[PDB]
Amino acid sequence: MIIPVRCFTCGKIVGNKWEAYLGLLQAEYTEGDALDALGLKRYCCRRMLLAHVDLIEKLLNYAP
Amino acid sequence: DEITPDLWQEACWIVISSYFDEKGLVRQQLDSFDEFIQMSVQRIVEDAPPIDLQAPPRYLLKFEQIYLSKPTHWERDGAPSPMMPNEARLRNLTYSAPLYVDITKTVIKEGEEQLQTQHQKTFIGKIPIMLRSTYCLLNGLTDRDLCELNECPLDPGGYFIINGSEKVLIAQEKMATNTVYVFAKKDSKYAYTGECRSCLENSSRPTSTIWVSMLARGGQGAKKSAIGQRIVATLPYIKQEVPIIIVFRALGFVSDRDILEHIIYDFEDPEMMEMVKPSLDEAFVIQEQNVALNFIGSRGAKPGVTKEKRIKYAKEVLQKEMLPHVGVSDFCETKKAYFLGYMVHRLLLAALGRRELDDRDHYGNKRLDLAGPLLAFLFRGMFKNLLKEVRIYAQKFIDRGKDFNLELAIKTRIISDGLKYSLATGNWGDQKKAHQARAGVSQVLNRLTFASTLSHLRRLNSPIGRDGKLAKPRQLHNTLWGMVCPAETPEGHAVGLVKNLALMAYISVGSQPSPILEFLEEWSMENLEEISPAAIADATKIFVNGCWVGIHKDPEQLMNTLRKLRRQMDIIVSEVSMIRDIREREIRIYTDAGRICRPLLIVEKQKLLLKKRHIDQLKEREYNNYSWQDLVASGVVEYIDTLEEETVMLAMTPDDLQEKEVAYCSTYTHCEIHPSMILGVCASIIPFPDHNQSPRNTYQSAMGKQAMGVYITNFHVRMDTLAHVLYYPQKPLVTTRSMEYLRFRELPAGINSIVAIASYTGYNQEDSVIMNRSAVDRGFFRSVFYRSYKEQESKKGFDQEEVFEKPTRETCQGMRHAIYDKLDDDGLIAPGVRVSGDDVIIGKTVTLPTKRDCSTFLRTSETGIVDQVMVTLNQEGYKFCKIRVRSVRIPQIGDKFASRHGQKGTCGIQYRQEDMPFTCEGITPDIIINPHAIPSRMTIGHLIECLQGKVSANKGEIGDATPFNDAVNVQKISNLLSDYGYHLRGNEVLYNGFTGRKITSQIFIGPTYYQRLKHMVDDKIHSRARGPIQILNRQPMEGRSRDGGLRFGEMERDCQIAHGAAQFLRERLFEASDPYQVHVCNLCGIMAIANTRTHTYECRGCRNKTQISLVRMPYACKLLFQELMSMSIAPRMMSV
Amino acid sequence: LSTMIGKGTGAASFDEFGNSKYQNRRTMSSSDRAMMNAFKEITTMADRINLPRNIVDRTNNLFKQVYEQKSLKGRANDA
Amino acid sequence: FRLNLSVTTPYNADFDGDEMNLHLPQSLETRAEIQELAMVPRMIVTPQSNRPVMGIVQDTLTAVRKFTKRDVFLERGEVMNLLMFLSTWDGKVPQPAILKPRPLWTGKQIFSLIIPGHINCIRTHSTHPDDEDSGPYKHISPGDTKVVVENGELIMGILCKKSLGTSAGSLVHISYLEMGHDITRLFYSNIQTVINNWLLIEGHTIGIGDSIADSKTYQDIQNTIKKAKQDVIEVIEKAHNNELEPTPGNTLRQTFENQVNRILNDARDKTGSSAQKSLSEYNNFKSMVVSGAKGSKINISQVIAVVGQQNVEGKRIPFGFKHRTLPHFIKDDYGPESRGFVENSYLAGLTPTEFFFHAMGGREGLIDTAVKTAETGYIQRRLI
Amino acid sequence: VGIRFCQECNNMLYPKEDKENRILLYACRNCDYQQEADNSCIYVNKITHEVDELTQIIADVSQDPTLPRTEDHPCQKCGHKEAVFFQSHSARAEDAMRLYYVCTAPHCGHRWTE
Amino acid sequence: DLCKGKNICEGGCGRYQPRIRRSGLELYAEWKKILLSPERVHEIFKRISDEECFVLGMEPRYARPEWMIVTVLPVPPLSVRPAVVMQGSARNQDDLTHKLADIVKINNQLRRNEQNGAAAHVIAEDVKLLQFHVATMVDNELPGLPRAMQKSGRPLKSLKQRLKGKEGRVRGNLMGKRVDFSARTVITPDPNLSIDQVGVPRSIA
Amino acid sequence: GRPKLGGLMDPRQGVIERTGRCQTCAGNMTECPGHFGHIELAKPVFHV
Ligand SMILES: [Mg+2]
Ligand SMILES: [Zn+2]
Ligand SMILES: [Zn+2]
Ligand SMILES: [Zn+2]
Ligand SMILES: [Zn+2]
Ligand SMILES: [Zn+2]
Repeated sequence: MIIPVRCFTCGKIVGNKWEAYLGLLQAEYTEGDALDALGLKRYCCRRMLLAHVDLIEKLLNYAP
Repeated sequence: DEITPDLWQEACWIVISSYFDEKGLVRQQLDSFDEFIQMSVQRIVEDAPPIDLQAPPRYLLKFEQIYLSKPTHWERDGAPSPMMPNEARLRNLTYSAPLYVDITKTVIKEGEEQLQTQHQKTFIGKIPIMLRSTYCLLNGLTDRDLCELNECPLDPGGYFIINGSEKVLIAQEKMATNTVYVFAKKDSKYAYTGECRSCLENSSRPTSTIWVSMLARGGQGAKKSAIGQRIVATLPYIKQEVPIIIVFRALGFVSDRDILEHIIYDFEDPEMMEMVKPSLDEAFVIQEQNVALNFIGSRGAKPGVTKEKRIKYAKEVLQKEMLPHVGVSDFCETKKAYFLGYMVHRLLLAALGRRELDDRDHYGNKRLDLAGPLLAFLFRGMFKNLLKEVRIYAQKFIDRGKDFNLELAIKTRIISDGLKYSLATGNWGDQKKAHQARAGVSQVLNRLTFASTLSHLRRLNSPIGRDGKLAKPRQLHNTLWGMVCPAETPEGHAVGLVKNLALMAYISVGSQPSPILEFLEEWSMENLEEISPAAIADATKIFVNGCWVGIHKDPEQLMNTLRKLRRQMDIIVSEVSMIRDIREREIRIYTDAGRICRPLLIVEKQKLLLKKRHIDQLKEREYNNYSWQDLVASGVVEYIDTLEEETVMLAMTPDDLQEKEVAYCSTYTHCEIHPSMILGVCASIIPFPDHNQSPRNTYQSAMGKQAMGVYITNFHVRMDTLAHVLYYPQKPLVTTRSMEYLRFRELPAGINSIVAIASYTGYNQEDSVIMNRSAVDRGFFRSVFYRSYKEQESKKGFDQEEVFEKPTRETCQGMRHAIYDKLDDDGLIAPGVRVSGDDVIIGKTVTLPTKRDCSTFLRTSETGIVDQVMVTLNQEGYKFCKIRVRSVRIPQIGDKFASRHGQKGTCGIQYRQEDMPFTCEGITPDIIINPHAIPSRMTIGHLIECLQGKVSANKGEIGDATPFNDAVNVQKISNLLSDYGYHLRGNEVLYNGFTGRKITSQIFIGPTYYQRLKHMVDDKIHSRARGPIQILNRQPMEGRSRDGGLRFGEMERDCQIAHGAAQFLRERLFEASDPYQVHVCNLCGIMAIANTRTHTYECRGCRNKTQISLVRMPYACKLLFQELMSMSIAPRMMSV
Repeated sequence: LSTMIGKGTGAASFDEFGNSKYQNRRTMSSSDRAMMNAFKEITTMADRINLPRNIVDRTNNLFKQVYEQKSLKGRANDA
Repeated sequence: FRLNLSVTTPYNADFDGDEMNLHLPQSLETRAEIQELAMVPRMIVTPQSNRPVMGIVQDTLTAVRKFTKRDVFLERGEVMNLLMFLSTWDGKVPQPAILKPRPLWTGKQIFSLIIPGHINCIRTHSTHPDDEDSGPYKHISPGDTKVVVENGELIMGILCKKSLGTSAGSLVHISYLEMGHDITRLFYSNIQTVINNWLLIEGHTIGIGDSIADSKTYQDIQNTIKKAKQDVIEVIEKAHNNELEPTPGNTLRQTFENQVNRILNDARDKTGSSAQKSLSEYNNFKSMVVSGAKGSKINISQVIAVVGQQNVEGKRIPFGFKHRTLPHFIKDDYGPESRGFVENSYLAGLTPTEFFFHAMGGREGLIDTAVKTAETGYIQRRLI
Repeated sequence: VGIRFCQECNNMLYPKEDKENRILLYACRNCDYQQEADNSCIYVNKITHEVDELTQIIADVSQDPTLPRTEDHPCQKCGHKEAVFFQSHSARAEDAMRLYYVCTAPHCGHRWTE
Repeated sequence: DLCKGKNICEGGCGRYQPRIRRSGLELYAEWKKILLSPERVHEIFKRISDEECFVLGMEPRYARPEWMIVTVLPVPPLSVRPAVVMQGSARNQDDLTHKLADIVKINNQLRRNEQNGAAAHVIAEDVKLLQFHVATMVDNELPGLPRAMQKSGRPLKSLKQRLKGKEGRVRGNLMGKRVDFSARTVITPDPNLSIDQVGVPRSIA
Repeated sequence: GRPKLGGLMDPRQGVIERTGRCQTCAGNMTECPGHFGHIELAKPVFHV
C-alpha cells in the first residue's frame, strides 16, 4: 500500500526513499543504480523498494 | 521476415500480451452472458408460439422484439434511477435491467374485420446483469470513470449482484450432445451401448437421449448362443427396450435390404452382416410399418386404449421425441433412419473391434455450460410460464365476453423472481422442483485474494457428484492440456472434479451452423436425401453439430477449403471446429457453445506464419489499432478445440521443434505460443513450477487462494462480511511472465522475506516457522481483518415491528450479560469505538405480542474498532444498517504462512532481532524454515527462487521464474550471485544470536516470497466449559461461534475402550454431554410421570405409584427410547 | 401447516393405469385460500409499479385486518 | 497448543495448521484413570507391533547422527552448556576422552550421560556395510557404523533412526523395557534438549548446493539416460519388426511394456546410484537421509539425476488422444518421452510434456489420499 | 458366407434343402421365393479371424500429419521413398506391435507390411 | 420356510391359502384377488393363539401379531418434536408435527366420511392417504413411493431418518456426542516441553 | 394464540417453551421429560 517506514529486516529507514527512488528511475537510472544511489546496500533494504507496490496512489483516486 | 530464436522469447510474450490486452481473463463469462442477452433472449421470445385465444372473437398475441434498459433502481417514491454496482452491494439490491417486449394484439370478431394493436415495450420482468458485460453500466467506461463510481478498474466483472451478494456461475461440465458415443459396460447385460444425447437447435425442450445397446453373450441357450448378440434400442418415453429392427420398420423401412442399407454401407463386408442377423430374426414377426408403430406404442408412456391411439402415439415419439436434433418434422424419417443406422453402424464397429470405444474423460466429448446457456435454459421455462399465465388470465376475460388488458395479463414476477432465485440460491431450475435442481451452479464470489477472485471466475465443475467416488473422472486426462490447469484442483472430496481454465483457454460461445451448411451445399457435397446408400461406403460422412448432413467424395480439398475460410474469417467463424477423421472417413464440424479451445500458432512447411512484421506491429499495439484480432484475421493464429487437437501435429516451440534436426516430425501443423499457458491463474504465480513435485504445485494453487493481500483496490468502499488486507503487500522479487496478466503486481498477496533454511532452536520442526519478532514489530505481514455486520429492522404482522434503539434492561424482555453502553441513541454504535467480545453493536428490539431483545453481539473472539456504520434502505425498503469492525492482526504464534511452493507452516515462535542468527552484514532472517521440509517434498523451486531472489535484490532486477525457460538455469543464477560477493550456492556464514559464535554449517539464506494465509490461530482457538445446550438433544451446541463443544465421536469412543478408561468414557459420553434423570416403572420398563413438587410418581398403564425407580441416563437415550415409542416399539428399561 | 406428497419414483407409486395413486389434495381453508390469492394479487400489482416489499407487507397486513373485520365482505377481494 | 516433537508421530500430527482437541477430566476418578492408563509415557510402546510408537524425529534425529560421529569434539565451555539441559545429570563432569593437548569431550561421551541407567544395546548405523561384520574390523568399525551401548554408555557407533527411532530393539525401546516409562520419558526429553542446543553450534541447512552434482556425475547420468533411450528404441524396433518373442504367461503388449519398463527402471536406478555416490559427507540431503529424519535415496536421485517414469494406474501415460499421449507426439510413439519418462531432475526442471505427465502422476496420489481416508475408515469401524 | 436377398420383396434369404432334389436352396421367409444355392457353404466362423489388416487400412491415412513418415521403406509399386507407418490398434487381435506402411505418393495408396 | 410349501389349511376349514403380495403399502391376497385391508389382517392376527404366537417366534406378552397393525398412533412428546425459534417470535414446527397435522386431518376427514356415510371408494381413497401419512411418519424413504415434502421440495425427516446414519440419534448422539470442558486450537512445536506435557493458552486455562 | 388441548402442541405433552410448565407433571423445560399423546385412527393401517 504505502512505502514501509523501516526495512523489515534491519530497521533502516526506507520511507523517505520512495519518492527519491521514483525520481531516479525517471532520470533513466536502472533499479540497481537507483538503489545504490540511495545508499541501500544490504539486499534486505533493496528488497523493500525494489518490490514495493504503491497502491495508495490508486486509493487516492477514489473520492473520500 | 522471420522470427529468429534469439528473439522468439520476446516475440511470443508480445503475442500473449496482445491476447490478454483484448480478451482479459473472464472473457468466457462475459461473452456467454452477452450472447444470452443479445441472441438467446430474443430467440426464446421469437420461438414462442403466438398465443391464440378462442372463446366468437379470436385473439392473437405475438411477442415481436426485446428491449433491455440500464440496470435501474426504483426509490420508494417511484422515481427510477440508474443502479450503480456499488449501490447494489451496499444496499443489498439486485443488479437487474428492466426487460421489455413488443407485443402485437390482433382480434378477429367474425365480422370480417381485423383490429391490430401493438403494445410497444411491455415490461415483462427484470434480468440480472453480469458486471462489465455489454449491458452493464460499467461497460465502455474508462478506468478513470470506474474510479469515480467507486469501482476497481482491475475488477474483472463476470459475476452477478443478487441481493448485494456477488454471485458467479460456475461452468457446468456435461457430455457433448448430438454425438454418438459407444461405451462398454462390464457388469451390465449389454456388451456395448451406443448413446446419443440429442437436443434441439438453440437448446429447446431439454435433451432427449437414445441408447442403442447390444445384448451380452452371458445368456446361455441353444437359440441364443447360435444367433449371437441382438441389438435393442431404448427410446425415450418407452418403458422397455425395443428391438432395433422394429424401430427401422416403424420409420418406414420394411425390407431387410433397405434397413441394412442404412446400417451397413458395404455389403461386401461379411463380418458386419453376420452381426445384424440376430437382430433381423428378433423382429421377423413385425413386417409392416403400422405393426411396428403399434408395437412401440404398446410400451408408450401411457397405455393406448385402442390401436389407432397406439400407432399415433408411437409416430409422435419417433417424430419428435427420438433423435430430435436430426429432425422434428414429419418428413425427417429418412434422416433419422440414416442417423439411427449410423448409431447401429457405430455399435457394430465397436463390437467388431474396428473402432475404439469412446472415452468419457475426453474433453472433445465434453461441453461447459456457462452463464449464457445456463441463463437461457431458465429463461425458456420462465417465458413459457409467462405465456401460460397470460393465456390463463386472458381466457377468463375472453370467456366472460369482455376484452382483456394485456398489461394486467403479464405477471412480471415470473421472470424477475425466477432469474433472481436461481442465482440467489444456486438451486438450478425451479424452487418447487428443487429435488431435481442442480446445486452449486451459483456461488458467492470469493474475495479472499485477487487471485482467488480470478480463479473463481474461471472455475469448472465436473458433472460427477462430489459425494460419489470414482477415480477416472478425477484423473488428469491427457486432453486437459492447454485447456485446464493441470495443477489447480481442490484437495479432498473434490480432487479432480473442480477445475480451472488454462490461462489462454477459451470457451466457444456458439454460432449458427446455417452459413456452414449453405456453403457445404454450394460445395460439392451430396445431400443425404438424394444419394443412394451404396455411395456412402467410398465417400466421407459430413457431420455438422452431430447431424449427418451429407457425404463428400473429396474430403482433403473440402478440409483445406474449410480451413482456409476459417483462417480468413470469411464464412466460418474462429470458434468453429473442423475435425477430419481420416481413418473413419468422417468430417465433423462443430459450432455450438461450451467447446473449450485455445489459440495456437499456425505452421506451414515447418515455418510459423507469424513473422517479424506481426511482432513489430504488435509492439506498437497502441496508436496503431493492431491487436490480437488482427493475428486471427491474418491467419497466423487460430483457435483449436480438444476434438480438433487430436488431428493436430503441434510443436512445443518453434526454436527447436521446427528447426532441422534428427528426423522426428517433418509435418507440423501448429505451435504453442508458450508452454507456460497450460497453467491457470493460481498455478501461474508459482515460480519455477517445473522444479517442484507436482502435488506441491497443486497445494500452492490452493494456498494462493487463501493468501492475504489487497483483494481489490476499492476495498474501503466495500462492506464485505469478511475481508483481509495486508499492510505492506510486495510484488515478488522472482516473478513469472504470466503474472503480468493476472495483475499480481497491482494487487500482490505476499511479502518478500529473508528466509533462512536452518535448524535453529527446534521451534520450526514439522512444518513450523520461526518469525523475526522485530520484523513483525515493523509491520512485517501485519494485516487488517474487516468484518461487516448487517442488521435490518422490518415490521411484519398486526402489531409486531423491529426498531433500532438502545434496549433498557427493564423495558425489554430479552437480555444478555453483554454491554449495551456503546450503542448510540439511534441503537447503532458509532465509528471509532473500541469493541470487544460480548459487546452490542446494533441495538434491535422487537415488540413483544414488552419487547424482546434481538441485538447483535460482536463475535466473542473479535476485538476491533468500529470502522464504518452505513445506514440505508435495503431492497425491501426497510431501514438497513451495515457496521464494519476493523481489527489489526499482528502475526502471532500459530498463524499460517506459506511460500509459493506448497510449503505451508504455522509460526512456532518469534525471536527478536538480537536472538535471531545474523550474517556478517547484520542481516537476520525474517523467517526460518526447517531444512527437513525440503527433502521429502522436493520443492526445489523454493530453493531456486531463494537463490534467484538473492540475485534480484542485489542486482536490482525482478527475477524471471517462468517455468519452461532454458535461458534460466541454477548454474546461471549461481554465477550471477558470485558477482555480488556471495557464495554461489546461496549459503552464508551465520552467527548464533544467543552466543555470537559462527554456526559450523553455512546456512542457505535469501529472499523468498511468502504469503500470510487467512487461517489465523485467534480465529480457531475455542474453549468450552459448561456452555449452552441444544433444544432437541440437550447436548452442547455446535460450532465455535455458538460456544459449542467438541465432538467426542465414535473413533474417540473406540479409542477410550482400548484404553480401558471406562469412567473417563462415561464422563465424556454421559456426564460432560447430557446427564439426565428419568423415572421408570418397575413392573413395566416405560418412563413414569414424576412430579417432584408433589413428590407423586405414577405409571399410567400399570395403575401403580409406589414402585418407581429413578434411572440416570443420557438425555439422548431418553430421546431415543421416546422416538422408538413413536414407532410402536416399547424399550422397557428393567432394573432387575 | 401441512405436507405435500412428492412425485412417485417406482412402479408401486403408480396406479394400475399410469396415474399416481398418491395425489395431493387441497386441505387449504376457504378463508386462507382467498387470503392467499389476495396476497398474490397484492404482489402482482406492486411489481407492476415497482413498489418496495415494505409497502407490500403493509398492504398484506391491511388486507388481513379488513378481511378479518369483514365489513367489506360484499366487495370483491381484488378491489 | 504446544507439543513436544516426539508425540507428533503417535498423533500423526504436524504443525502446518493441524488442530488438536483438549479434554479436561472433571473428577479425580477419571483424572486418575488418565494418569495411570493414558499418559504419554505409558503409551511409549504400542501393543500393535511390540515396539515404541514415538522416537527421535526431524532436527534431533538429524543432529544426533551428526553429534555421535567419531570426530565430534566439544570444548569445556560447550560441554558445560549441554549439561545444563540434562535434567537427569548427576552433576559430575566426566573425564574428557582427550585430555591433552586440550581437554575435549566426544559427542558419544555426552550422549552416554543422556542414556538412562545401564542398558545394553547393539544396533547398526544405516550406512553400515554388509561385509564389515565378516571382516577383520568387526568390533572396531572403520566407519563407526556399529552401535554398541554397554552399561549405559555409547562406546561406539553413530546413532540414527535405526537405534533411536520407532523400531523393535531400538535404544529407546530398551530404555522402556529396562528403565520403565518414567525414566524413558526423561530419556526422550533429554535427547531433544541437549542435542537441540548443540545444533545451535553445529547447525543444519539445505540449499541449492546440496542439489548439485559434479560435472562428471552429470555426464554419467546423461550417458546412462542416453543409453536407456537407445535400449528402448532397440526394443521398439524388435516389436515393430516382429522380432520380439512374448514371454510365457504374457501377451506381446505385456512383454514389450515389461522390457521397456525394466530398461527405464534400471536406468533410473543406475542414475540414482550415480548421483548418490557423488554426494559428499557434508551434503545436507544425504545428512537427513542417513539419519532417517526425512527423505530417501529416491528423493535424492529425483532431485539430482532423474524424476523417472510417470505412471497412471500402474501403467505408463496412456494414449488419451488417438494413439498418442499428447498432440506434440506422432501416433504410436512408444518411446520413453512420449509415455511419460522424465529424463530431467527437479533441479534441472521438467520440460512441458514432462511437467504435464508428472502432473498426471501426481494427481493419482492425490486421488488415493482422498480415497484412502474414507476407504480405510469404514474398515476400521466395522472391525471395531 | 455370402448374403442374398430375394428379388421379390428384398428380404433376407435363408438356406434350405429340398429332399426331392437334395440340392441346397435359399428361401425367403415372408415371400415363399426360392433360389438355387451356388456357394454351398451356409456360413464360416473364423475363431482366429486373421483378417489381413491391409484391407482395413485406408489409403487416405497418408494425409494424416500426426502419423510418422519414413524414407527408409520405399513403395514397392511406384518406388516412392517416403512412406507413413503405423500400428493396427485393432481390438480382438490380442497382440499388435507390427507396423503397416502406406505410400505417401498421391494417387498411389499402396499398403504393405514389412 | 416350512409353511410356505403348504397351500391348504390342515385343523379345520380345509381351504386354499392365498399368495400374499405387497404393492407398496398395500397387501393383496391372490388365490381371486382382493385388497387385504389392515383391519382384515388385524382380525386374522387377533385370533392367533398365544401358543401359536410363541411358535412364530413372538412372545405374546411383549409382542402380539395384531399389535403390529396400527390401531392407535402414538404422538411423540413435544420434546421429541420441538419447535425452533429463529428470525423473530415465529415458531417453526418439526417435521413430525407437520406430519401429525396430515394424519390428524385425514383421520378426521375419514371419521366424518364414515359418519356421513360417504361412498366406499371415497373412504378407500382416504384410507390410502392415512396409510401413506402414517407410514411416512415413521419411514419417509419408502422404496418406489412418493416422498413427503415440506411444502418447499425438502423431504420430511421421519422417525426412521432421525435414528439411522452417521448423524443419526444412535451414532450421532449416543455413540458420540459433543462434550463440555473441551478446547481446540492450532498446535505448534515446543522442544522445551516434556513428551508428556502440553502447552496451553491462558485463555483456554 | 395459546396451546389447546387435543392439538399438536398439547400443553399436557411438554414444555418446549423456556418460560412454561407442563400440566401433566408441573415441570419446566428441563424437568419435564415429555409425555405421549395418541391418535385414534378411524381405520387400522399397516405399520411400515
Ligand atoms: Mg497438516
Ligand atoms: Zn535492511
Ligand atoms: Zn408400568
Ligand atoms: Zn421375399
Ligand atoms: Zn507408391
Ligand atoms: Zn411433563
